[PDB]
Amino acid sequence: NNLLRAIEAQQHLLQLTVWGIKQLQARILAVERYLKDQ
Amino acid sequence: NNLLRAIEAQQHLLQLTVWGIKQLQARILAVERYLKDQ
Amino acid sequence: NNLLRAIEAQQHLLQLTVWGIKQLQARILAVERYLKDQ
Amino acid sequence: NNMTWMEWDREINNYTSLIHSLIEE
Amino acid sequence: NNMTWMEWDREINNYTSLIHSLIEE
Amino acid sequence: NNMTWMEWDREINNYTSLIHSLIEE
Repeated sequence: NNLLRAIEAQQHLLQLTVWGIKQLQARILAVERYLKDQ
Repeated sequence: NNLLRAIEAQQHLLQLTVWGIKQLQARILAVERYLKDQ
Repeated sequence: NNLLRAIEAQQHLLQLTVWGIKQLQARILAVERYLKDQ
Repeated sequence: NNMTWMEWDREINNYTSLIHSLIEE
Repeated sequence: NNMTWMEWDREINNYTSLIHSLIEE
Repeated sequence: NNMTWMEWDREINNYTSLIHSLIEE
């Protein structure tokens, strides 16, 4: 039961790291485009 | 068996998040260097 | 015991991916600010 | 590799849905 | 969503502390 | 911390190889 609880909490951590990677991919793409456009 | 299957699938998720972090580290380093070079 | 060992090692991987995401969030924010300030 | 961000999204979603079912069952 | 980086940090820390206890116990 | 991206890579690879063996066994 401790291992099931650990995997459930680890899944929540993975969802948070996916949210953060998608935020950073959109922000670096924005900056790339801004520099290309300049 | 469900927990083994969960850990196998979570490992695949972690490999995907490592691929994405390495893509973003190379792209922000490129942008840093471009600005330094300007 | 193999599954406990897998979750322990996966937790170490997740901590490494959180370190990397926080490094990249600070570096893209720095670049955003630099461009705003220019 | 051949990996794109649109494929990355599809695969994250696929593995996340699977883990949800495994954990519920 | 409403998510901010300060909230993201708090939630990472909360889930990490929990997993540590579960694994030790 | 002292962490560099070259060390980060080495540690990711080390933990990934371990998990693969644990899961196979």
